[PDB]
Amino acid sequence: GIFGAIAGFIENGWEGMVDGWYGFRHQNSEGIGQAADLKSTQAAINQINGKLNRLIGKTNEKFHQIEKEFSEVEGRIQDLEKYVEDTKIDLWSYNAELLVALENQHTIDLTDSEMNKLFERTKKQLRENAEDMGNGCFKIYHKCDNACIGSIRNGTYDHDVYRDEALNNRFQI
Amino acid sequence: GIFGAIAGFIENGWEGMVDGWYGFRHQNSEGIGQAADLKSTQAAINQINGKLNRLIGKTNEKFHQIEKEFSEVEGRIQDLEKYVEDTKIDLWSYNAELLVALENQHTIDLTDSEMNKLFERTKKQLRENAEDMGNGCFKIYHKCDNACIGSIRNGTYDHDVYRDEALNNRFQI
Amino acid sequence: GIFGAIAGFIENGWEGMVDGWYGFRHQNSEGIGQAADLKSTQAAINQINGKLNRLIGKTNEKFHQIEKEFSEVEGRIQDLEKYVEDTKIDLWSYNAELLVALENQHTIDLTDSEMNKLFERTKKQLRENAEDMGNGCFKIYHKCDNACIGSIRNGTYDHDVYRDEALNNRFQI
Amino acid sequence: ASTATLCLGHHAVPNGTIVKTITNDQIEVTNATELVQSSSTGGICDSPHQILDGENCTLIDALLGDPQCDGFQNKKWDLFVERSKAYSNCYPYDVPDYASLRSLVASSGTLEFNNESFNWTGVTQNGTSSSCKRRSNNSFFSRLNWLTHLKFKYPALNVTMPNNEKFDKLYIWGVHHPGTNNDQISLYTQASGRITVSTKRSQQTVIPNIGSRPRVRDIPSRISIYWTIVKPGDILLINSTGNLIAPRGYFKIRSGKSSIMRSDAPIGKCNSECITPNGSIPNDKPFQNVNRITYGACPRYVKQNTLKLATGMRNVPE
Amino acid sequence: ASTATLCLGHHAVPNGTIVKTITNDQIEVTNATELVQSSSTGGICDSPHQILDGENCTLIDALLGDPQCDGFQNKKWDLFVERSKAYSNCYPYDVPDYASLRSLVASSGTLEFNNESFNWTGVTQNGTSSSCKRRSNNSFFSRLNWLTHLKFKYPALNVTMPNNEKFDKLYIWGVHHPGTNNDQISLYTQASGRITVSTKRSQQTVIPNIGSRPRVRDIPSRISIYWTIVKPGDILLINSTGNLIAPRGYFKIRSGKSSIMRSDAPIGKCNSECITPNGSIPNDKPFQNVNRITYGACPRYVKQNTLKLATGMRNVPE
Amino acid sequence: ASTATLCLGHHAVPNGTIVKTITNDQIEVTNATELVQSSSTGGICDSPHQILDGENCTLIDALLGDPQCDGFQNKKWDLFVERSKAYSNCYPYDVPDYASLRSLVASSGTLEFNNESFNWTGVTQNGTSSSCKRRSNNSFFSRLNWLTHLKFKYPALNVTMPNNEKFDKLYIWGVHHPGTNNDQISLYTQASGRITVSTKRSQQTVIPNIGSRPRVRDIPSRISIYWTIVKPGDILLINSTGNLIAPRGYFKIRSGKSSIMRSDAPIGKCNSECITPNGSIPNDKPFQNVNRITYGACPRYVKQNTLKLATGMRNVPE
Ligand SMILES: *[C@@H]1O[C@H](CO)[C@@H](O[C@@H]2O[C@H](CO)[C@@H](O[C@@H]3O[C@H](CO)[C@@H](O)[C@H](O)[C@@H]3O)[C@H](O)[C@H]2NC(C)=O)[C@H](O)[C@H]1NC(C)=O
Ligand SMILES: *[C@@H]1O[C@H](CO)[C@@H](O[C@@H]2O[C@H](CO)[C@@H](O[C@@H]3O[C@H](CO)[C@@H](O)[C@H](O)[C@@H]3O)[C@H](O)[C@H]2NC(C)=O)[C@H](O)[C@H]1NC(C)=O
Ligand SMILES: *[C@@H]1O[C@H](CO)[C@@H](O[C@@H]2O[C@H](CO)[C@@H](O[C@@H]3O[C@H](CO)[C@@H](O)[C@H](O)[C@@H]3O)[C@H](O)[C@H]2NC(C)=O)[C@H](O)[C@H]1NC(C)=O
Ligand SMILES: *[C@@H]1O[C@H](CO)[C@@H](O[C@@H]2O[C@H](CO)[C@@H](O)[C@H](O)[C@H]2NC(C)=O)[C@H](O)[C@H]1NC(C)=O
Ligand SMILES: *[C@@H]1O[C@H](CO)[C@@H](O[C@@H]2O[C@H](CO)[C@@H](O)[C@H](O)[C@H]2NC(C)=O)[C@H](O)[C@H]1NC(C)=O
Ligand SMILES: *[C@@H]1O[C@H](CO)[C@@H](O[C@@H]2O[C@H](CO)[C@@H](O)[C@H](O)[C@H]2NC(C)=O)[C@H](O)[C@H]1NC(C)=O
Ligand SMILES: *[C@@H]1O[C@H](CO)[C@@H](O[C@@H]2O[C@H](CO)[C@@H](O)[C@H](O)[C@H]2NC(C)=O)[C@H](O)[C@H]1NC(C)=O
Ligand SMILES: *[C@@H]1O[C@H](CO)[C@@H](O[C@@H]2O[C@H](CO)[C@@H](O)[C@H](O)[C@H]2NC(C)=O)[C@H](O)[C@H]1NC(C)=O
Ligand SMILES: *[C@@H]1O[C@H](CO)[C@@H](O[C@@H]2O[C@H](CO)[C@@H](O)[C@H](O)[C@H]2NC(C)=O)[C@H](O)[C@H]1NC(C)=O
Ligand SMILES: *[C@@H]1O[C@H](CO)[C@@H](O[C@@H]2O[C@H](CO)[C@@H](O)[C@H](O)[C@H]2NC(C)=O)[C@H](O)[C@H]1NC(C)=O
Ligand SMILES: *[C@@H]1O[C@H](CO)[C@@H](O[C@@H]2O[C@H](CO)[C@@H](O)[C@H](O)[C@H]2NC(C)=O)[C@H](O)[C@H]1NC(C)=O
Ligand SMILES: *[C@@H]1O[C@H](CO)[C@@H](O[C@@H]2O[C@H](CO)[C@@H](O)[C@H](O)[C@H]2NC(C)=O)[C@H](O)[C@H]1NC(C)=O
Ligand SMILES: *[C@@H]1O[C@H](CO)[C@@H](O)[C@H](O)[C@H]1NC(C)=O
Ligand SMILES: *[C@@H]1O[C@H](CO)[C@@H](O)[C@H](O)[C@H]1NC(C)=O
Ligand SMILES: *[C@@H]1O[C@H](CO)[C@@H](O)[C@H](O)[C@H]1NC(C)=O
Ligand SMILES: *[C@@H]1O[C@H](CO)[C@@H](O)[C@H](O)[C@H]1NC(C)=O
Ligand SMILES: *[C@@H]1O[C@H](CO)[C@@H](O)[C@H](O)[C@H]1NC(C)=O
Ligand SMILES: *[C@@H]1O[C@H](CO)[C@@H](O)[C@H](O)[C@H]1NC(C)=O
Ligand SMILES: *[C@@H]1O[C@H](CO)[C@@H](O)[C@H](O)[C@H]1NC(C)=O
Ligand SMILES: *[C@@H]1O[C@H](CO)[C@@H](O)[C@H](O)[C@H]1NC(C)=O
Ligand SMILES: *[C@@H]1O[C@H](CO)[C@@H](O)[C@H](O)[C@H]1NC(C)=O
Ligand SMILES: *[C@@H]1O[C@H](CO)[C@@H](O)[C@H](O)[C@H]1NC(C)=O
Ligand SMILES: *[C@@H]1O[C@H](CO)[C@@H](O)[C@H](O)[C@H]1NC(C)=O
Ligand SMILES: *[C@@H]1O[C@H](CO)[C@@H](O)[C@H](O)[C@H]1NC(C)=O
Repeated sequence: GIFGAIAGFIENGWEGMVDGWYGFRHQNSEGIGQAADLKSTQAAINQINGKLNRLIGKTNEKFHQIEKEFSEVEGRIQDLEKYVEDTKIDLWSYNAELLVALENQHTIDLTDSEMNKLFERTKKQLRENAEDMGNGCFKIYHKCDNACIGSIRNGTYDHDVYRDEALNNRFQI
Repeated sequence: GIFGAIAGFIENGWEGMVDGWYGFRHQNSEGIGQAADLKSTQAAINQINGKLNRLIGKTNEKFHQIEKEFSEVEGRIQDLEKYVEDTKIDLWSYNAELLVALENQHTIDLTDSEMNKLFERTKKQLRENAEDMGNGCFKIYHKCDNACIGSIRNGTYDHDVYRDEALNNRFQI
Repeated sequence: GIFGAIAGFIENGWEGMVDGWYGFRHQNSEGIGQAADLKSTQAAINQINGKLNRLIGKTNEKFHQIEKEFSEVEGRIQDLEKYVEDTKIDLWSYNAELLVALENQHTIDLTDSEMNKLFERTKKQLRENAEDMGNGCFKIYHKCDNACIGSIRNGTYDHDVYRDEALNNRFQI
Repeated sequence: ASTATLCLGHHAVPNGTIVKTITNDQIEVTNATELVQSSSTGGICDSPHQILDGENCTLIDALLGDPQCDGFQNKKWDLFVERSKAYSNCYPYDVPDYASLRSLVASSGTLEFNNESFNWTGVTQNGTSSSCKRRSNNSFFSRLNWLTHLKFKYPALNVTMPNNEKFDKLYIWGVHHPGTNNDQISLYTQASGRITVSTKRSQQTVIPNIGSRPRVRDIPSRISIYWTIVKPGDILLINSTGNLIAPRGYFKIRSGKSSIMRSDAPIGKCNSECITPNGSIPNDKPFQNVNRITYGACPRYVKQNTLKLATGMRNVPE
Repeated sequence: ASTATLCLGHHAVPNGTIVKTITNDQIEVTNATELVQSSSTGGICDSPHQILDGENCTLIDALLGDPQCDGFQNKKWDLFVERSKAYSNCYPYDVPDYASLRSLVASSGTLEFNNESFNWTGVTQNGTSSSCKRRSNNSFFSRLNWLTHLKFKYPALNVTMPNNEKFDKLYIWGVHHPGTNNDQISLYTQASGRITVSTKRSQQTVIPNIGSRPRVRDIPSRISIYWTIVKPGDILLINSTGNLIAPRGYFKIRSGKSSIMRSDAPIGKCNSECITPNGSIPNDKPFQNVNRITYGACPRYVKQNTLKLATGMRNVPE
Repeated sequence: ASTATLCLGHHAVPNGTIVKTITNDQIEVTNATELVQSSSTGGICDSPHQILDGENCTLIDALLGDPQCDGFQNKKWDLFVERSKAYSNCYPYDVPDYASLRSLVASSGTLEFNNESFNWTGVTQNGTSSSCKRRSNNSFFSRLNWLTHLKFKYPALNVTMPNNEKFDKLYIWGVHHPGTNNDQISLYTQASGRITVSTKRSQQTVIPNIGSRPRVRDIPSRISIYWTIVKPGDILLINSTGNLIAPRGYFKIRSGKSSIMRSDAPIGKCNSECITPNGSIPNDKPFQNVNRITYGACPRYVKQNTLKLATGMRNVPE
């Protein structure tokens, strides 16, 4: 990915996560838990469904055309009919090959982007109360019970409440 | 956008900003003001003009071609002429549809990128004298008169001048 | 570039760097040195080689086709043969022009991305022991001998060893 | 000095799929979907298109009136399906520009035939032959009239038929090429003379060529089929001295979505909008590798047999 | 403990535009520009291309010399514009492969005609007819010579004409098909005999077919037009015994950017490089939905009537 | 209070290359590679395709048996190379639909000829002419048989030849057009009569047209070449009364990758898969600007003469 999160500083994915595409794992005094993020998951899904709508279900009506198989040798005219159809098929085959390659590159990039957006979202929430460990994990420098983890997950974590506790633990000798 | 700034952590645009595409709003002891950033605005405009130059003004000279409307039934030869032209039109129609879709996706991504570059530019300027609030706004932890805001806008803000004042306000209990 | 590193906050490239595409320059008490980063260099090269494999070496076998040069005036049938070939050539010429433009835009973006990934990688390594100066350079707030620089270059730098020394130098009045 | 940890991450699956990108010919993602339709159900669906199974008959045989194709009279169709088993079982014939006549009839999509009382005075009508039996009795093409002498005389025919209608008229006629000199004279009492079918806007003249051809169904003679389109306000003028296989009327010409296809797939009572010679195929996918020949709302033919579109992120196992 | 705030942002507008992307069929941006030209001014511009309005004349009628098309003699053109009102007002004629002759003349782009003194000894020249009046007096095609007997005799013509020039010669000639036997003999004193126009590199033989066709402008006869191209060092050999509509010269053949178009749009005194049958259209945009038929520097035809190219960022109101 | 500095960066080069992108027509990168092949080595490589240099002979001349093309008998080829210097040095001839015969023979890729003992009783065989000399003695096309009278008589020929083989037979035959009446009668003792070559599935009748054409190699007469394909179980029926240039056998018809090309480039002992009329070109690149005419595994022709693909990052000097 062009953002370096998926197959990058995120070492690997979570097969135990089945309720979403992106999410949070945490460890605190109350244990170790996992929860999915709905907004980022839905952002990636909607973009991919947008791709499919353009490509799926839309076909073209053709009725009377030219002949494309021949049982007799005719020469000039037949050569042109075969050439026209061969030319057509090669151009459409090229379009199909390029389309899938471009779409797949973009799909991999956009799912990597949603991972990075969630990471950035969370980093800004924590302000000065946490530090990035470099592998997609944050060390939070204050007591973080389950309700406090929940507040980070749905964007209601108030950093001022723990700032004094956190700065003391970060800048201790 | 793939960077999550426009229609992302920037909640909405400014209709009151008419002198540029990107800019700064500030609040200090002297009031509340708005000013446009010229470099980022010009970077996006030049890229879009580059797209237009490739697409606008460049057409193809064709003179004598084949017939494309017929008043009599002729059969085989006419079927091939209609097929050739129908094949041509469908391939060009496909090219036009894909071109606009790709160009528009790229244009939305590149204007989101310029927003993020300006945000990153400004973040690095402020060093340890400011904190990112998460919605594209910085809390600056020192007195910032209009001339000091101006220095940030054209890249001459000297962070060492206010560092002592700023660190004291950031790390106060 | 869409990440603003190359031809962005990195002011210019290094012609003296011949052993890699990306790398590190440093200054410490022992002098000033330069070394290339192998992982980021290899990531960009492999992606570009991937592009070339798709485009190079893969051609199409065509044998008996239509005539494309004529020594006599024939009229209707000849007009169709010229038109078919002219139509074909224009569509392939369009494909070639769009392919190179798209590939080159992507190549410039992906090499800018690898520069940004290395910058992000290094920023996270240093944690609270360094500050981003804004031009791709980090001010490291502790004594950094050659072996310590080496540890940063191959991802074994232990930030806890120098944290106390670094925080004292960063937050001194 | 208590702390906590918060790790952000993404999902992964144990059964990923390989896809192609711009920079990688083999990269695994969590899920993908196939864009090339590569399989056919096997049979042609009789809906929603009006299918006409030719069975033992080609389109031209039904047009002319081959006895085994009498059930086809006045039938319409969206798609006419010709079978490889088909064979002509009547008077031997050939069509100059056979392919074009077959095409314009197939595109018209109808065999509606109106009879017109041509004024054939001084000639015998309804000629028959043992090679074209209908109900075990000697007969001929149902839409053609083999003319012969009456009292050992065949006068110069100069007949007229105006198109005072609002539509075009398609006339199918033919020329008889007797296999021997004695046949020419016992049929038309004269040496073979040219025929001339003309209109205000066209002119066709044919010369009967007497001589033996290889026998087919025990017939050394031959018939050559021609056609003429007469537009409103125009007139059909037939000018012959013998060897004329005249028309009994005209066919209506329509413009629409009709066509013809060569196939040996059975017709079934299903519903599918796309038809190939291999049978009907789904058209949910944008491309297909089944057959370049198609009719209806079909995916576009491509040479690749598979193209996976990624519908998920890159897959990174633990 | 005083502070300040600095917010970064982007503009937005009250009147955005919907565009399509890869992932979204409806997304609003601040500004866009149309890429499909969908409207025509209405008229054809007489500049910068040399337009030739055919008015009542087809290209072939001007070529042959139909009296109402005498003003067209020796004219050039970049684009010849045929009108639907056109009609032939001379001797009834037909052209085998009419479409091809029309095409090669249109592509040549000129009607320049050089007269050549053919040696027609033993024959009468300048045949006339009441159906082709010029100045109210009976006349004929200005570029064709209707030959007839002199003293009730028509000898075998074996005439020669060499192309000792540096360019190709286009010869237009025809064959007369009298409507009755009495007309054939009173015109050429003999039974209809074949004509043969030949060169070192080609050979064309035609048989006159006597017989009545539907009358047009009170004429039951017909003329069939043929053409021959004679290259340098080659020779034109005419070998006839009657029914010959001979040439009075040859046409020059050029190679260039000329063509022909069917249209009923008026010609105006404007300047536009792209011409369609609907009229001239601007060519600033890369695509157009006006007409598949075009001449000049034109946008490429597409089936979509609109395609918006985003020229601004995504629009996000407050 | 000691510190250190760590700068991240990228390389640059003193000799960059300009490339195009979506947003920029001129942007410099560190390295690029050319995607359009624009140069030819000059010569055609005799490997890996079987090349057949026509030298002074066209494909048709070798087919018929022009004496200077006897070395070509029964040769195969992947690509037949015709030279502009070529010329016919035998009896003057023309081929209706010359282009089609040339094409189907070129696509077949072989001149293998099997002789068949046609039963020509009552006629003289092996007619000769001074215009077609072989070894300085008067001769004829090696694969055609000029038939003439024996004892001042030419009876009606009704000859048969069945295709009891497993493959198709291509028959090449012709019709003689004597230049004068006296030649027709001294050759065939009768007025010119039509020829008729027929099969169960086809029928071709030709009329000899006596008359003078411009002389070529001192010959006012002409021969017209025709061809017939006889499928298994079918029969060839020749029905003539004179003017017949009969076949001495049949050609085999194959289906494969053979073709023909017009070129004046010399053949060399090199190895290259792509052939153009300009010579062989490398096929490592995906596009080429050399010639639209190609044979073999070739890059696709495009109008651009250069297209640089960036293979490095943007170049930013200090
Ligand atoms: C030209 O020659 C061919 C053969 O060389 C003649 O065609 C043949 O005409 C005879 C009649 O004498 C046919 O013989 C009959 O054939 C059937 C087989 O279907 C057989 O069962 C009968 O008992 C009888 O022998 C022969 O089949 C037929 N073959 C053809 C037409 O291919 C032809 O008649 C000659 N032309 C002229 C004008 O004489
Ligand atoms: C073959 O039959 C057709 C008609 O069945 C004949 O054509 C007709 O020839 C007559 C002359 O006796 C024309 O009659 C005249 O027609 C005009 C109408 O334009 C009318 O005003 C006159 O008073 C007179 O009645 C008739 O129009 C014409 N129609 C055509 C040619 O379509 C034809 O002559 C016959 N052929 C032969 C060789 O006899
Ligand atoms: C129709 O007229 C043409 C010429 O107007 C005749 O063709 C010519 O026939 C004569 C024989 O009397 C040829 O003359 C000879 O020509 C050669 C030149 O190649 C010359 O060296 C001899 O000494 C002699 O003069 C002449 O070349 C030839 N030209 C052609 C055929 O183009 C033709 O014979 C006439 N047709 C009939 C049926 O009479
Ligand atoms: C892989 O992605 C495709 C496309 O989004 C999914 O295919 C859909 O499956 C659902 C059932 O959940 C159907 O409603 C749709 O009609 C299917 N669409 C297509 C194009 O097949 C598919 O379910 C996904 N597969 C997995 C295992 O997640
Ligand atoms: C077309 O019809 C006309 C008239 O019916 C034919 O002309 C007559 O032909 C007979 C027999 O050939 C002659 O004896 C008469 O002298 C002709 N009559 C008239 C009134 O001219 C003519 O032959 C027919 N044409 C063809 C090609 O069959
Ligand atoms: C559909 O039928 C066509 C035949 O009309 C098949 O395409 C041919 O496959 C046969 C072998 O079965 C080959 O002999 C031909 O050369 C093929 N022709 C082409 C153009 O590929 C096709 O394979 C059938 N497809 C399916 C899915 O059954
Ligand atoms: C929307 O963007 C287009 C393209 O940049 C602008 O169109 C140009 O308008 C200017 C006038 O300011 C002209 O000089 C150009 O010739 C126009 N080009 C095209 C292609 O139309 C347009 O002005 C923009 N619209 C708004 C409202 O900002
Ligand atoms: C071509 O021209 C030649 C000579 O002018 C014609 O041959 C003469 O024809 C007349 C009338 O038919 C005969 O009586 C003479 O016997 C022929 N003369 C010579 C010198 O042979 C010939 O008929 C013309 N061909 C055509 C098709 O009109
Ligand atoms: C330009 O003229 C063409 C006719 O040549 C128009 O295209 C036709 O529109 C008519 C109705 O006005 C239909 O009957 C035809 O079936 C249409 N043909 C095609 C190919 O679309 C066209 O609409 C005109 N365009 C404009 C902008 O006036
Ligand atoms: C520019 O990039 C191209 C493509 O990667 C390099 O071209 C290759 O050069 C090597 C030699 O080092 C050969 O092994 C390859 O066969 C070449 N490929 C092509 C397509 O030319 C090229 O070396 C690079 N140039 C520079 C100066 O670095
Ligand atoms: C085809 O062959 C048949 C028989 O060989 C020819 O018919 C004979 O022709 C001669 C000369 O023309 C006549 O005198 C005889 O009366 C015919 N014999 C029979 C048995 O009918 C016929 O002419 C040939 N056809 C062509 C076009 O050459
Ligand atoms: C290859 O040969 C062709 C000729 O067959 C050249 O293309 C022509 O170039 C000549 C001038 O040398 C022009 O007169 C033609 O009009 C050109 N034709 C086309 C279609 O471009 C071509 O330039 C040659 N290429 C090379 C690389 O030698
Ligand atoms: C976020 O989650 C907490 C539970 O930890 C809940 O109390 C709060 O209402 C949620 N915020 C919402 C719904 O806005
Ligand atoms: C930046 O703006 C200030 C005004 O606040 C001005 O004094 C200074 O010169 C500017 N910097 C430049 C022009 O480089
Ligand atoms: C990183 O480099 C140092 C040298 O500065 C070396 O001692 C260490 O082993 C390296 N790390 C590896 C090889 O993992
Ligand atoms: C088709 O012909 C075969 C024999 O050729 C016959 O058995 C079958 O009944 C025929 N079918 C129809 C519908 O006439
Ligand atoms: C049929 O045409 C002939 C012309 O020969 C005419 O005499 C006769 O009256 C016509 N018959 C009818 C019933 O009109
Ligand atoms: C020919 O048959 C039709 C019906 O098949 C009949 O109406 C007509 O009277 C018949 N003609 C003769 C001359 O028997
Ligand atoms: C064209 O013909 C009409 C009648 O058909 C006539 O009124 C008009 O004047 C003619 N125009 C020219 C230019 O001859
Ligand atoms: C015209 O040709 C004839 C051939 O029949 C010839 O006799 C006569 O002299 C020629 N006339 C001229 C003026 O050359
Ligand atoms: C035929 O007319 C042309 C001019 O129209 C004239 O030069 C020539 O002398 C005329 N011929 C006769 C035989 O009157
Ligand atoms: C080809 O013809 C020329 C003269 O036209 C002759 O010099 C040369 O030897 C001939 N080449 C062959 C291979 O017959
Ligand atoms: C050749 O054909 C004739 C037919 O006229 C026949 O009489 C003769 O026997 C045949 N010759 C041979 C050798 O079969
Ligand atoms: C004709 O020539 C061939 C060989 O060239 C020979 O076998 C045959 O006997 C010859 N025929 C005659 C009648 O001389």
